[PDB]
Amino acid sequence: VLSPADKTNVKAAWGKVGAHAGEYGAEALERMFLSFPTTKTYFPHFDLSHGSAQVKGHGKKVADALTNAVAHVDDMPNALSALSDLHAHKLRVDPVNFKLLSHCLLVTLAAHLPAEFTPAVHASLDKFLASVSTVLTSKYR
Amino acid sequence: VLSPADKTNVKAAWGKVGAHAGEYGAEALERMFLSFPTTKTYFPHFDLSHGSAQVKGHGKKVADALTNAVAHVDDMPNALSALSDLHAHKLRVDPVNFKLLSHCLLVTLAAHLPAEFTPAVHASLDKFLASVSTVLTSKYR
Amino acid sequence: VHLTPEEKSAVTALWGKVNVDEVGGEALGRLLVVYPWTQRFFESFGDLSTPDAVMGNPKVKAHGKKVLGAFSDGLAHLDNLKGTFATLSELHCDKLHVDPENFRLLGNVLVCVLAHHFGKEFTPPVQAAYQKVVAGVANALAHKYH
Amino acid sequence: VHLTPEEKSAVTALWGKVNVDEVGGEALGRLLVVYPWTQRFFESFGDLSTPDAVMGNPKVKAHGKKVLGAFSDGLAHLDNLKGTFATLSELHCDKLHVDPENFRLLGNVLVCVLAHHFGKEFTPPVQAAYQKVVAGVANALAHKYH
Ligand code: HEM
Ligand code: HEM
Ligand code: HEM
Ligand code: HEM
Ligand SMILES: CC(C)(Oc1ccc(CC(=O)Nc2cccc(NC(=O)Cc3ccc(OC(C)(C)C(=O)O)cc3)c2)cc1)C(=O)O
Ligand SMILES: CC(C)(Oc1ccc(CC(=O)Nc2cccc(NC(=O)Cc3ccc(OC(C)(C)C(=O)O)cc3)c2)cc1)C(=O)O
Repeated sequence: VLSPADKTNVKAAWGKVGAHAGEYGAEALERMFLSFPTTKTYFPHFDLSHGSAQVKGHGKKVADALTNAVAHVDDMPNALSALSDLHAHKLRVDPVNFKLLSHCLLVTLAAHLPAEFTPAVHASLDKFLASVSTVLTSKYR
Repeated sequence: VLSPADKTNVKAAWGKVGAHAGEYGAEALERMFLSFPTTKTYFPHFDLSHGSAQVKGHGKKVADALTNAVAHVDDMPNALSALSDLHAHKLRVDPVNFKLLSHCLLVTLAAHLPAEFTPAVHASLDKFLASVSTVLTSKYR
Repeated sequence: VHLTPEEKSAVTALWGKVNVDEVGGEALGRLLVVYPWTQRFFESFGDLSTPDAVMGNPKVKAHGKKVLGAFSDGLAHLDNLKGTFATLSELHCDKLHVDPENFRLLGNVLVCVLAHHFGKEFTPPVQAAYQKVVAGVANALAHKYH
Repeated sequence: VHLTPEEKSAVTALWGKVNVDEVGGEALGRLLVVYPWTQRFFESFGDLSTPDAVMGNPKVKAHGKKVLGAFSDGLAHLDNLKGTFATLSELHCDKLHVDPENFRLLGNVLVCVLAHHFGKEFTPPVQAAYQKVVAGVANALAHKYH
């Protein structure tokens, strides 16, 4: 569970991301595709080249869903309900891949927020990404 | 999320385990130590030889906790709170190991329940074990 | 993979009692029932709505025997799994887009099927030997992914 | 492990700018803060209750320096990580009883620290090369487990 301290850390870090959220979402996807090549099997229909507008467009959707989740930290299951159905019944992404994207999102935040990414904020962000991942896979079976 | 059909399947399969819960618990541990040797790192203070009193005794404690979880399947977080605190604050077993013990428990039940281990019951027991593992690691951080 | 001569005989001995077509259909059907997201590659197989629909589906059965037949032939090359599955690895990555995590899930479902099928003959040491094999085959199939 | 010329150049060039003493303390401290259960191997280190206590702990800093120091030696032997870490692998298994999964966690925390420290210089291609290296070191260290 996210403590009051965790929620404050997450809203503070994401607040600093601000309008750069979409750019960071695309960077996190590029990091994941390069570091963990197996994740590319879910995007055979995408041009995965660096600078690809399809990855930049998808990065923005992922980042917007995260912004929505931060705004509804106390009510994530309902805020992310359509996304849980989508991943559980259509996309069917194996659960292990959520840990790979979460790691790459963390690396992207570390690379962009040097002053904000303290050890305490790092721990809170990691807990937040595991909760989002838990919600998105709650309807798998 | 365990559905009503899952709870019905788990109760039926476990009822059949019955008085063998302790010996099936001991067998699942032995299968884990042999198949996944890294799990032995958490038991350096145990005589892990086949049939040892410590493994049979520990196997019995694991099975009782599992029978308790089956008896209170609608309220697992509360039923297993003491065990949840024990694993998060004292034992500190990495979460990956719960998947390994769950697989070995599933193999033990398959080898002992020829009539009951249908595909639907197999899915229900796997979900049940994943739920128990989730409750036991819910207080890790 | 490194198997002691005793682990190899344990694997081979039990395998000679396996009805490959039967166990293949059983393993793939259970994979699709227990881990439903694996159904993503099989939309053309038709009705996969319930556990009974999956187990009785003739296309699931036919694919199960194809998958287990290649696994069976691989048992004769336990000392060279990577070279034996190189082409199948490339096919699964480049054309089929199968996340290698699926191979690990199938391997664990196969171990449960063997335990259900053999009961007490599927001893803890025999399971340990089969665990190394399914991990070895999963790694061999994932080696050409890029 | 097998790295392409550019990946080996990326790993080596970045490492020449790493102050092992400071980076090691950061990586170990963050491991203990972000994944608290890893504190089970360090009961004799003192105060580890708060993030500030862990990060300022002199014993956490001294140990981090030892760990990354051994890690450094491995970068000089990327072609033979298993031979390089065989003795340390046995030590961690037989005397320390450290679950190898901890090596994976430390490797990922190290990648986060490098990104935090280097910013835009830790590009996606550089991270990919480091992920291969940390997975290789983790595997080399788990190799002698039995
Ligand atoms: C932080 C976790 C994640 C979030 C918030 C997220 C969110 C989303 C969103 C917002 C969409 C777009 C739905 C729409 O069009 O309305 C989507 C699509 C998709 N996601 Fe996820 N996702 C996550 C993790 C994953 C992972 C781990 C993978 C696989 C490696 C993945 C693969 C996909 C695929 C293939 C699509 C379809 C893209 C397309 O065809 O346009 N997702 N996701
Ligand atoms: C189905 C999941 C599990 C259940 C139900 C469970 C249950 C228990 C119970 C009931 C105890 C006894 C506590 C007492 O004596 O008061 C215990 C102890 C312990 N468990 Fe867990 N456990 C599970 C998974 C794990 C895993 C995966 C490992 C590690 C591979 C593990 C390692 C330990 C250790 C080392 C102890 C202490 C044993 C001793 O020194 O006596 N547990 N567990
Ligand atoms: C021990 C594991 C596996 C082995 C040895 C194996 C083997 C094979 C073989 C021999 C083929 C035929 C290739 C050809 O037509 O040239 C095939 C096809 C295929 N496999 Fe795998 N496979 C395995 C696991 C999996 C898993 C777990 C999935 C996904 C859940 C999967 C999905 C597919 C698909 C979709 C095809 C194409 C079927 C068709 O076109 O009719 N495989 N596999
Ligand atoms: C990057 C991987 C790692 C390397 C290269 C490494 C290296 C070392 C070395 C060189 C020693 C010093 C032994 C001596 O002074 O004789 C050692 C000790 C130790 N390591 Fe590891 N290690 C690694 C990861 C880990 C992890 C992740 C844990 C647990 C979270 C761990 C726990 C320990 C402990 C408990 C000691 C003993 C400390 C003491 O003297 O009390 N190590 N390690
Ligand atoms: C297909 C693919 C990619 O399959 C994989 C991939 C990765 C792995 C292992 C992996 O790399 N793990 C990983 C990678 C990157 C980051 C992390 N981080 C963590 O998982 C952090 C963590 C750990 C335990 C946690 O447990 C608690 C109880 C605290 C929780 O979940 O909240 C939470 C978070 C883990 C295994 C198979 C493969 O074959 O290569
Ligand atoms: C220390 C150790 C053991 O480290 C690792 C690293 C990665 C792994 C990966 C692993 O082997 N996974 C594994 C092994 C055996 C059985 C299983 N089974 C499952 O995970 C079943 C499963 C899968 C997805 C699930 O997801 C949903 C969303 C359904 C859920 O959580 O409920 C739930 C259950 C998984 C294991 C050990 C090592 O180095 O050997």
